[PDB]
Amino acid sequence: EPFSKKEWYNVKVPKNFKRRTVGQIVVNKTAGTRIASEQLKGRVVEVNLADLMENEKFGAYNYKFKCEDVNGKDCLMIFHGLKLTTDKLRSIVKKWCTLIETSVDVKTTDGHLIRIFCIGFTSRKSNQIKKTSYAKSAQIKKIRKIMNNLITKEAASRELTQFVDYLRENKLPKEIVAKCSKVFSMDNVYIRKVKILKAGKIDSLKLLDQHQ
Amino acid sequence: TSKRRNNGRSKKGRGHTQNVRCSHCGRCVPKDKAIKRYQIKNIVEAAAVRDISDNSALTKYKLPKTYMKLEYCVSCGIHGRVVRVRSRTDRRNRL
Amino acid sequence: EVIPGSTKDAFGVAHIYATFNDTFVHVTDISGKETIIRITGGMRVKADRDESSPYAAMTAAQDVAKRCKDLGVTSLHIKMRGEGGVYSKTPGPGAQAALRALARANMKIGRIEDVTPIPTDCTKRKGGRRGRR
RNA sequence: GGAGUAUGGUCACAAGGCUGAAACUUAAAGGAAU
RNA sequence: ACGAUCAGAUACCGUCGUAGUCCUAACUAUAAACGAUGUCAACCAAGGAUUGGAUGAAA
RNA sequence: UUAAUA
RNA sequence: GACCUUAUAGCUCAGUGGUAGAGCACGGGAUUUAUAAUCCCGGUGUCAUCGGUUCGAUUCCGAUUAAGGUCACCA
Repeated sequence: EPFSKKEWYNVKVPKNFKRRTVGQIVVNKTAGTRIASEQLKGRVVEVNLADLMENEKFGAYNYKFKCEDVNGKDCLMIFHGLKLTTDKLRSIVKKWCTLIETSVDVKTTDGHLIRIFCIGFTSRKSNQIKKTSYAKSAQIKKIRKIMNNLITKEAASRELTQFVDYLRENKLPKEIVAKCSKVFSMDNVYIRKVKILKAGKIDSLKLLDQHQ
Repeated sequence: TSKRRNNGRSKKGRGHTQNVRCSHCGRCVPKDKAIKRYQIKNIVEAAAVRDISDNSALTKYKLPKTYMKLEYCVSCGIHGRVVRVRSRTDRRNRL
Repeated sequence: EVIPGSTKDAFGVAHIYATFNDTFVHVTDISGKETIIRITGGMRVKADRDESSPYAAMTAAQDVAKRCKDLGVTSLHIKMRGEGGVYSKTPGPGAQAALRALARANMKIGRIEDVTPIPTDCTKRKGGRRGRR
């Protein structure tokens, strides 16, 4: 029997999310020089955002967590990244409009270094008659510099945990559209991916603060 | 001689365009000359949509679609019935 | 009594990778590093031309379903995928049959996703300038 | 047609490039359309 | 170089694979190098649309 | 899948 | 000259103490407008020539022919 040696552990995400348990992860039972709590130290769990918040207005976002310790059959997760769902990313790429992409490397207040990717699209207008809506090379650079600077101010001022919860609120995409609209007509602004280039230092007490 | 005024391409004010690969043959065709078609379909066929919706663990989850752009060479566009051979006077219609 | 290692109602994820020459039904845990049962379309056929048949897909899918219920996994997340490296990104015919088979085996389905790897930019494709002939 | 071939000249590490015939042979070769 | 197909297959199909494909320096100087349409200049029937400006109106 | 010639 | 080996259908080969198999070739029939290819069937071997062991030799043992391979050196 293959599963006779297998154990199931409960998965716990930080308190930032409405749902605290997301599922169960499997690991073999301990052996001579193989401790399961030692083996469950680099497991990355990917879960949708429509599950951690229990609302389906968050459905087009996938969140990833890594395990930092096994606290008695519980794997205490920390935020590892976020990425747009594949269907959503390809559903917002219209043909006759200009695509604006950017990426910023921001160091958070608590020490984490992350990379944030932003996407945007020149839009039509209410009274627009011509089919195409393109932007000159000057307007693209103006828009990119705005969304590059604006996303840095909102991300560098706050810690990683509170910045992620900020991303759930649509303030940043709404503010970018309301500040790039004086240069060109933008409609779709999304943060397609957030990485973690350098993992900042963490403490058990800080992790305990992160978990209840 | 010239069967088409535009020579079957879409290139007017330039001398060279990059290549793309036929989605069926793997042939190299220029970007303008390639037959470009877009496809937007659900990831579940019309028969199985009912079956998935019956036993689901989510409240009202909406089935996503798949989006991909297919590019065909002339030989594999005609053979695959993507495009047909038209009349001499009906070739000019661009709609 | 209970099968060793099994638990109560849990969640799994199915990696249905169906090409035009075979089909894979592979379920793992939420982490994805532990596989529960992996059955391919070639284990339920004799000749090599039927591994892509839709019949082999449901036969493999049902075997996956029966094992998972006996092991406690009752609901699945679907990750549909085809050989989309540089080749055709359209999943093979057996992809839909396997997914429908899992549904008809009384298995709750969560989120369905297409994870065919679309290159941001590609290496050279097999075949040459003039391609398959 | 022979033929961008032979020879002569020149360039190139080389493949080759530039210039470039004649003998002989033949009532057609060819272009657009029905 | 193998394996198929075929009457044969040194090919089309499949697997492996050297030079090459990539960068630097120097040669080579040829393409259905095509708009098969030399360069400059004047006159020249009706349109609708588009790219970059200038100039009025409409925020 | 294979299909040469008068 | 001395050693070693071989000889089987019309051509290349297998196998060989109680009935010699493969192709290619050939004949007839079928498909085709006709040929080629394709399908069906059939006919083919003095097992190189003589002796002996042989129950019985094409096989085993000698001989006569042909056919090849190697050696034929120091002076």
